[PDB]
Amino acid sequence: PGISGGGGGILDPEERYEHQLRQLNDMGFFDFDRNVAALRRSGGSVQGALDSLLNGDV
Amino acid sequence: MQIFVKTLTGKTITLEVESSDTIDNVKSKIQDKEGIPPDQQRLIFAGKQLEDGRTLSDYNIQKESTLHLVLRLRGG
Repeated sequence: PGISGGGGGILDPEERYEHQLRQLNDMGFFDFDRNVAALRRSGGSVQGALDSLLNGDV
Repeated sequence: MQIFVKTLTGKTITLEVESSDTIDNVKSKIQDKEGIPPDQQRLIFAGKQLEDGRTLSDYNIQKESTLHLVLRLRGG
């Protein structure tokens, strides 16, 4: 419990991280939902998300 | 044969190799284009982190393939 916080449309991960989402896709990760769930825990790091995607943490 | 290498920042490099070049040998070419030391960088293809002692043929790399590079210190 106690996870997440406030925000709005301008702050959703699909536009908060749109560069990193493209960089993950362009390396080979077309699973948008996994990339989002990985960037959400990595703090928006491309390689931090990539490590989670490789390990199957998403 | 040629290949391309793309940073985590978003720059695309282009290099001249053979299917018998190693991952080590590929990193060592980017040092001619940007100066990035081949012990700091790593390479990525199909999302998989590539091993230094492997070839381009080992990952079925083709001519004009669009790979990525990863610095152990980020650099951006």
